[PDB]
Amino acid sequence: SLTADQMVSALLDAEPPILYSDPTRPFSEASMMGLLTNLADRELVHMINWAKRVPGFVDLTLHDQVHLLESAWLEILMIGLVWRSMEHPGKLLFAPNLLLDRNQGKSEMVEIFDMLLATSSRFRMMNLQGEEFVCLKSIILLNSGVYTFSTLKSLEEKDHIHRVLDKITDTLIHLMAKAGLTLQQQHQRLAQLLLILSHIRHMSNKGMEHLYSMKSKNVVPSYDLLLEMLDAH
Amino acid sequence: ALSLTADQMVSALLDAEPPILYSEYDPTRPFSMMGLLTNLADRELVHMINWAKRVPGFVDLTLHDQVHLLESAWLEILMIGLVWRSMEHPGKLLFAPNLLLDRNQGKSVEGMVEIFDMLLATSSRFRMMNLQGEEFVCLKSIILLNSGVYTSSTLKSLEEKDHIHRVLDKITDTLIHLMAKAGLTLQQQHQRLAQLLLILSHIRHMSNKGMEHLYSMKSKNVVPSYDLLLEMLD
Ligand SMILES: CC/C(=C(\c1ccc(O)cc1)c1ccc(OCCN(C)C)cc1)c1ccccc1
Ligand SMILES: CC/C(=C(\c1ccc(O)cc1)c1ccc(OCCN(C)C)cc1)c1ccccc1
Repeated sequence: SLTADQMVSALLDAEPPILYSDPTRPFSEASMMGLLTNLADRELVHMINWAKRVPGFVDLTLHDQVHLLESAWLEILMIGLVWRSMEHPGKLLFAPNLLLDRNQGKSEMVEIFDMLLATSSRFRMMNLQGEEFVCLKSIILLNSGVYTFSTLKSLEEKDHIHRVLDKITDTLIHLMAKAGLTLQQQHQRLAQLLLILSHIRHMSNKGMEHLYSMKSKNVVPSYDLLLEMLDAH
Repeated sequence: ALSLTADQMVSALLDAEPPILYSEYDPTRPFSMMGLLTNLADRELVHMINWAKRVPGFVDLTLHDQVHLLESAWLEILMIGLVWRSMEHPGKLLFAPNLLLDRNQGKSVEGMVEIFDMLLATSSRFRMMNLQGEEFVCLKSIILLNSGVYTSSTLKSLEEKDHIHRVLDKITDTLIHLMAKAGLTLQQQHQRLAQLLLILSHIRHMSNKGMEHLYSMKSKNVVPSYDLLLEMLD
């Protein structure tokens, strides 16, 4: 129902803050997973607030909202990381007080590290804009779990998600058209942006693989935990 | 290769299409699932290599970069093919014309039922979208070129990446042309382009789940090595 410009402003308004990591005591590479886990768990609370502010998301059932977040949360964390690392070549800006390069990633993730750095590089080359970024993040939330939900309710939920996804596509095209791009450039850029999302899913899968391999009780946010965070009064 | 028309690009991809293979099993014999699928895939991979070489722009790359792209994309390519020929068979996966299974038949293998349902959902989405053959071959070409392009600073590799992105742009223009030829409005054009490309994210996910299982098997030959792929390409 909203216009493209109304859509962008809504997404920009809903943006989560950049959080910080740790005492200015000596640094050690052993505590790296500790720092990143603490940060992530903290961001995830804010991500829930952001999601409820993505247009169309709260129109879904509580169950489907959880399913979408369950599928997308690490992808969302990762595109956020890649975004704030964009203007810091060769480094990943996990937090403003936690900026690491390749060699420091070797602490058992250097594979994922290199993949994130390459995505940052790609964003840099494409001159990715903030307005485009918030659209892509919204798309990840809506798309990542939409294929893994019969009932009439489900069919209506799926149709709604696809209609919102169509709206974000229109918004992306409008941003490019505002920027002065030709129709050919618009289509080509849209495609370039969406193809990156495949790589972000890949990195998320690799990351989730490690998280499950840790064999710890809450390393992956449970359905029940996500439900409680979403199901607010 | 970067000078073809949209129609020339399409006819090139359609002519390059690999054949549908059959499962190897005695049909007179009683009703091994992983054994059947592994044999099918291995035979399919040989034809996939011939196909890759006829994708415009691919052979312009170094043999090293060709192997890397195929390394990243081969199971994705097998899966989108599986989804495509399963499209007109709701609730079933058509692994081969003599091997059509439903939901409960994937339970024979650990974790397969998860993948099974994800594949069925993709075929359903394809059917809903009324995906066209010409669109399909474009999507499969995109998978080949895009999946490995993010995994360099050497002048040559900068040239290689540049080339891959120019080819991907050409396929994008081709997709748009197909849709414009079918009378879609500009809005419906870019909306459909987005819908199709977003499905490729789910296909990556399914490949990753599948790769996790193949690796979980402690077999030396199950995952095709760089050398094996280089032998086949070169
Ligand atoms: C790439 C960094 C990422 C972490 C991360 C990414 C982005 C960001 O903004 C913050 C952190 C990461 C690490 C741990 C983690 O699991 C903790 C989750 N809770 C839910 C138990 C999540 C992300 C990571 C994921 C898997 C393995 C190693 C590292
Ligand atoms: C989803 C079916 C797929 C098989 C398949 C995919 C596409 C196709 O057209 C036909 C069958 C499959 C299974 C194993 C496999 O690896 C074999 C090892 N070779 C590659 C050395 C490839 C495909 C599969 C992948 C992982 C585990 C179980 C099944």
